[PDB]
Amino acid sequence: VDTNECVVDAGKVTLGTQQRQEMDPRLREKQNEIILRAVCALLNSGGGIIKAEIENKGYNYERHGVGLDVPPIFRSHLDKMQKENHFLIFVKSWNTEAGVPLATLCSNLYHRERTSTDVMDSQEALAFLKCRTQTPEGNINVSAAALFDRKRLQYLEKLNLPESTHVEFVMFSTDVSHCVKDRLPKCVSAFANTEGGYVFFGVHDETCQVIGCEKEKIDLTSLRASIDGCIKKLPVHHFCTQRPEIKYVLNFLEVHDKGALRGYVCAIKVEKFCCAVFAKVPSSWQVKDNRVRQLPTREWTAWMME
Ligand code: NA
Ligand SMILES: [Zn+2]
Repeated sequence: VDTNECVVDAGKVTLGTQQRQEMDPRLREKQNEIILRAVCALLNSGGGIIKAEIENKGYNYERHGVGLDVPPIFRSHLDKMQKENHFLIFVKSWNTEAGVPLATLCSNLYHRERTSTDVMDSQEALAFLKCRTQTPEGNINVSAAALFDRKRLQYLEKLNLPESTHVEFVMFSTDVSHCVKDRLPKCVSAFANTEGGYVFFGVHDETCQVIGCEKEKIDLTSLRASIDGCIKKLPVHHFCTQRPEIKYVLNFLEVHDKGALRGYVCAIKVEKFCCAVFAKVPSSWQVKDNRVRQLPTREWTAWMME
């Protein structure tokens, strides 16, 4: 995202509700993300102008609409204009809007309530950080503990353990390495930032039935390694002196059917964390040295703490 009085060039974009509906999805998402990062940078850099070349001929803003997906909190800071094949976005300074020091596309601080794991919005993130910085408790879920260390389950058995603040069920995807790399950071962030809990990979959430990953698609010792590497890779911010690593425990449960081993469930208990666990670096941006730049976790947190 090039900078060029702060003018940000977002490149070529397709415009219009219908036109963006029908366009290539990966390109649609890429353009929307370029625009949003440019918006976030300018909100955090005193405002500016985004310019973009409209690539679909015959585009007319008043009849066709825009078709970009923008967080509603950001919309009050934006104006938009079409001038022939060019599109302009007027971005006004964030200016401590909503009591949050800076604009953020995604805090990447997850939390869990009942059966739902969700990312914290900026105000939730701020309240969470303020609580964790000011701090200075029994079994988390014994039914889940009993399930966690079992050696074997029956294919398609329905578990009596329900999902809850402390229990999440997640399906494996076909590429289990991508499954863990994409989903586990959110689960670990959420459990560490909430009350701790257990995630069972290979259990279908809507039915609570044991599925497992086919044994031919799993190498146990390397999956255990990759889970450890995923968790060690998670950004954290401490307000404490001891600064412990995230604590977790992993067990592989065998899934049997018709008297043969068929697959595995991956059970992970994540302890409640002293401070903050991020699924990945917060998605917050600024203009710096004539470039759109993501804030490091430490800088984002420091700005958040005022
Ligand atoms: Na156990
Ligand atoms: Zn800590």
